[PDB]
Amino acid sequence: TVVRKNESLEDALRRFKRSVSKSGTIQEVRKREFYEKPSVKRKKKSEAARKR
Amino acid sequence: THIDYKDTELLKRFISERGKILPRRVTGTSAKYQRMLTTAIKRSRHMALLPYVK
Amino acid sequence: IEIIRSKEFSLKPMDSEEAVLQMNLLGHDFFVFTDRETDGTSIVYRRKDGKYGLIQT
Amino acid sequence: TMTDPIADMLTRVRNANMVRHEKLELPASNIKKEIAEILKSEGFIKNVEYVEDDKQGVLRLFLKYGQNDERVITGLKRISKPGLRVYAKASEMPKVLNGLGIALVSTSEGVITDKEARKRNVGGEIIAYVW
Amino acid sequence: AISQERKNEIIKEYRVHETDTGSPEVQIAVLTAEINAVNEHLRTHKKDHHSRRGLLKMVGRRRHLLNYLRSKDIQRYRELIKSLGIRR
Amino acid sequence: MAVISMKQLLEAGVHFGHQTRRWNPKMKKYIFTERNGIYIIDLQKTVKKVDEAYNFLKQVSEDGGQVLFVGTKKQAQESVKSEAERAGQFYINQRWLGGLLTNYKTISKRIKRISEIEKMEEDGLFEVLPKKEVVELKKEYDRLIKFLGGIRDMKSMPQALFVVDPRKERNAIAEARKLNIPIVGIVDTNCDPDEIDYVIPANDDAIRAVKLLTAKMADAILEGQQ
Amino acid sequence: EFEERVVTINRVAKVVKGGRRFRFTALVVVGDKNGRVGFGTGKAQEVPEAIKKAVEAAKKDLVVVPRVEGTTPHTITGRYGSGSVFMKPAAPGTGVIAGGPVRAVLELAGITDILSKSLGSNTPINMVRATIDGLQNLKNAEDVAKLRGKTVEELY
RNA sequence: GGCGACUUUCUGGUCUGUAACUGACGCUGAUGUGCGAAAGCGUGGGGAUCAAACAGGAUUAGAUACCCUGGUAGUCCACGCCGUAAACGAUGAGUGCUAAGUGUUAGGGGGUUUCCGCCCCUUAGUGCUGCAGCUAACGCAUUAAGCACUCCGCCUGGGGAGUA
Repeated sequence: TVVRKNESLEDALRRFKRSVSKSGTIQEVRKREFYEKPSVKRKKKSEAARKR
Repeated sequence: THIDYKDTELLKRFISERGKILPRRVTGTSAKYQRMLTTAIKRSRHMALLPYVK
Repeated sequence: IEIIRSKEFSLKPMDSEEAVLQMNLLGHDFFVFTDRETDGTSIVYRRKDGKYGLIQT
Repeated sequence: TMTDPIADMLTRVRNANMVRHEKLELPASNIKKEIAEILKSEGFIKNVEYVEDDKQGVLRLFLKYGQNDERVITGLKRISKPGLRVYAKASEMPKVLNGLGIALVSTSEGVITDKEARKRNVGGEIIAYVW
Repeated sequence: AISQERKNEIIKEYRVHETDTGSPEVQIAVLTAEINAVNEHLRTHKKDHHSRRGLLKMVGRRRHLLNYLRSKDIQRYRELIKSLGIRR
Repeated sequence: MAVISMKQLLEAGVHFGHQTRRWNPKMKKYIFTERNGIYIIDLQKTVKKVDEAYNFLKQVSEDGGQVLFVGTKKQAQESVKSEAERAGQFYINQRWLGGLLTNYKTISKRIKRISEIEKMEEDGLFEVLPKKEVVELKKEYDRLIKFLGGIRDMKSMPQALFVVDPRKERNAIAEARKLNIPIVGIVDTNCDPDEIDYVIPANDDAIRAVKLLTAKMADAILEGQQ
Repeated sequence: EFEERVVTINRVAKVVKGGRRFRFTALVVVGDKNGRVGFGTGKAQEVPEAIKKAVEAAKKDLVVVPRVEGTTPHTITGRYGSGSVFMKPAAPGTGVIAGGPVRAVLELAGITDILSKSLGSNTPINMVRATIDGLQNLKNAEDVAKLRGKTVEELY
């Protein structure tokens, strides 16, 4: 939702590519592509935390 | 101390650049501060002092 | 970006002669220690001269 | 709600013996004091000490060790126990470890060693084996 | 549970002498307040099962003190049944 | 006189130990206090140990025995070679070869080689060889005196062993206790004193803590000779 | 001088892609009929050389067996894992009664009169080591009084 | 078992500290009596997504599988049931005792002082390493599977069978 002006379009993309990667959009909808079981995400979050 | 849910300015440095919550991993607060914070950030979402998303 | 690789070391008390010995046993140009008699943090280093220099922090 | 006092005494002594400790303390009694008094007379511990506190005064034991870092008490077993009390007549009052170790026995004279119960010709509840 | 001004009130009648809270009949009376308070809560909330073993435990700690109180003086036990209504 | 005096013993810096969080609980007897994450070795008690370390090592050489000196920690490698030559004993600079006290019926097979391979090229049988076979006969020659350089003139088992660290040289100490060879060594924090019979509590990651402590134990056998 | 005695030879093969293996191992008991006994194993292929491999391996570990004469000093049970032997003293005219592997470790020290029974497991490696570990933990009457501080007549 | 928006009411338990008070009032617990994931069943509700059964299209060597479109019971609520799970830490409960190192959660007492941040000691949780000891071996190791004592449940070859 960030406005980028006074430049080209190939530099507003460089802002926007990291203003989406630092957001819960792409990692959120890839998670909800399919219903996971209510006790396998507690281990999926555990693997995504024990590795840090 | 105790976070009051009206004190917006100290409470909105903890909100994200879209309206999410910063974890205490990236902010650096303690444990009991973070969950005394989160019951005040979510009463302030309910009375429109802070958004849910921007 | 530039990535600076950190090498962690734990500060320990010793003679300056000991710091020279240990620094040579690694070939490191810098060795930082706490001085045995002065109690202060000291950095033995190899100068561009090739001679040793001693910094107290 | 520990249920056997002088077995809890007797495994404090075994666990201190295993880690080469030389000093431990007990919540004491009369029978705890006078079992610990009878090990120094037979010569397993060095010296037992005083009973001092307001409620259930403690006492310290001072285990004794060999000169080649060996231990004196090698094995220590409670035989009578709640649920199954064992009693012995003076005729079949048994020798521990072919007469080497002892068997402190509560008889009607106060507790006495293995040796001191046959020539006294009294039996009673046989408390433990010390070897 | 019950408030402290409700709790400090009920330890005045069954007190044996001043500053003797923790006496058996002064901590059975405060249980019978707590028994009657929670099963009135539990009467209108019939599905609250986690609060029920809080009730059923302090029923057990009241019974173990009534059985204790008979073993050393029976005439004090008869007075407490008449003072606050219990069966048995 | 008899012991190291108190001034030059702590001037070498043997009162330093290793770090707290890096501690062995069996070394509680030989530690004075903790000062800012480091341990302080009991200086009065290690004097009561280094004299006992001086007493037997006096009379080991009185029998004419051979005391083995080993040192492999990188800041104490060549502080034990120069003290073994002054003592006339046998040193180890490089790593433990893995059996030089236990499988030494195959190590003395190669101490026989180092008594032979240098004889092999001082005389003839050297011009007829190919120039690259000259290399591997010499590439064998230095690698013998790398590891077995201090065991050059040693042809029998030792009767005592002197280690600078039981941690890094744990392969040697395990061979010592199977042969019933008596053992003396410099220990500190992160060292087990149980396998060492004759304990010297001193610092281990300093040169003067080695060199002003390994020299007198090297000196301890010389006046046991005469 | 030592007295050799075998317990059993074993015929062991490890499976290879080509031809399988021909390792014949054997454990022996070595003693002197005076209070000093050791055991050991030896792996080779030449069978009389496989014996003498185990004999010299027994030579590095000899345990001193204390003894009141013609018997053992007191009553013990040895333990090593699952093997467990029993050891009661006997009269000096009973004869040593023991099983297969535990007789060889009892004859090679001079006892010749004790009660015994190998409880627990059965494999000859374990019960010969659960007997040495039993005979490791025997105590004379004279050396206990050194530790305990009394004399030999004060213990009785 | 399980419990994840927020607020209020009603209510249960644990932990820490102080020592005022009661003075063994304790522990375990057969029979008994109550809770007990999901899927089920009953009487009604409600029905958004999802989805057994079912229908159709592709794949394949072949299908009733996998994949795709659609879809009913169910999933959800209220009241009664059912009482079973790899209900698992495959480890009953209680109380003692026995190297240490290290994260973290809820306190307490200190020591500086921090301009609210550390350091040391102690209590109760919760993890990861690791001696002694134990184990058949993996491994366990102050949250024992170590050393003890009490009580309860239970096993004693594999199928037949958790079946008549």
